Amino acid sequence: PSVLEVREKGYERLKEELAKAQRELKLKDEECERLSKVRDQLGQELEELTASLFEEAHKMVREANIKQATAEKQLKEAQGKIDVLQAEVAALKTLVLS
Amino acid sequence: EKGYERLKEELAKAQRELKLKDEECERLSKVRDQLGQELEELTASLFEEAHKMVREANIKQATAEKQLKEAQGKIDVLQAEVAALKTLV
Amino acid sequence: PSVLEVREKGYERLKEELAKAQRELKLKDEECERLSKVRDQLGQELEELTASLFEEAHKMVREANIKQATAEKQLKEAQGKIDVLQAEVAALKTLVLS
Amino acid sequence: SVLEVREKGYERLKEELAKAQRELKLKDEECERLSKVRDQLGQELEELTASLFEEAHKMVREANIKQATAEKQLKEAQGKIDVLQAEVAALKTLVLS
Repeated sequence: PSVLEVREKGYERLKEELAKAQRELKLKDEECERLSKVRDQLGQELEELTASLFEEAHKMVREANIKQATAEKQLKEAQGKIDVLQAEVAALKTLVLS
Repeated sequence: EKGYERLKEELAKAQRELKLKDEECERLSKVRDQLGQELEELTASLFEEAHKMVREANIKQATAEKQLKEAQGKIDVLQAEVAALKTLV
Repeated sequence: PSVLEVREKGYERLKEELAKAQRELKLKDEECERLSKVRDQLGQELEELTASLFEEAHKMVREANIKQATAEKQLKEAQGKIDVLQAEVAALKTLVLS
Repeated sequence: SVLEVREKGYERLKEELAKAQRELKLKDEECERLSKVRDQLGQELEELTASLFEEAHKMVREANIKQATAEKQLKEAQGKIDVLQAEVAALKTLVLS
């Protein structure tokens, strides 16, 4: 009797709730897709920035090595000049002290 | 250097948000599945009820038709007796 | 080569493995979407078939009720005719008795 | 045989739907597995990246230190050259006096 009417009402009601859940799930899925694409773009940008930072570090190391090598070569020349000047200094001091 | 840490934190935040909404989507999917199963069981019950209604309606129809046939046979007998009695008169 | 060209090899190796996992995951996701659409189409078709079966059931019930009602009305007519014929049988029996 | 016909078609389509459901569930589990693998690889790449940054900073600092040392020793050598040249000028001024 009335239980059958509650059964048909429950059938159409449950069908409508199922459709509503489908709509909500589809909408939130699309939102998840948007956020996933945003996440991928941010990841790629961070990837490029990371590579750029690594290259920049290597470049700075190379430049420091170049300046170091220049300073060391100029140091060798300066040491030879120091040896010459010290020999001439010893000669002059020995000449004065007589 | 500032851009690296900022962008990194933004990426981590986007990861957290995406994970949250994904888990919510999974919850809604499970709810949807439960509703579908409930509709399946209710549908089966409704089919059993429908078969019951068809069988009962067919039974009642057969009963009414049978009683009509019996009444028609009785009419035939009574008409034969009426014809015989009128032939007697 | 140094740290740059060694950690570049390892870094790019792990990076490529991650890219491979991402591509495979995307492919399987797309297949899940296709199969999900197939499932939805089959479900909707099952809904239509179910509705058709219910409508057919109600139609058969209605037709059976119609035939039953016709048989009952004709039964009432038959009962009245039986009453008339029985009255005529008793009356003619009384006439022949006299 | 009405019920057998409608039951046959209904159960046929229902069984096809069940098959689609099983396939979808299997592929979903596969997607979850692949997602976990992807996450593990991503975390490993994060840790490796941090290590690479620490090592890179180490290399930059050490290279700058070595450059500063060589330049400082060069400055000391230049100062010593200036001192020795002043001593040569003074001594030659004494000899020429």
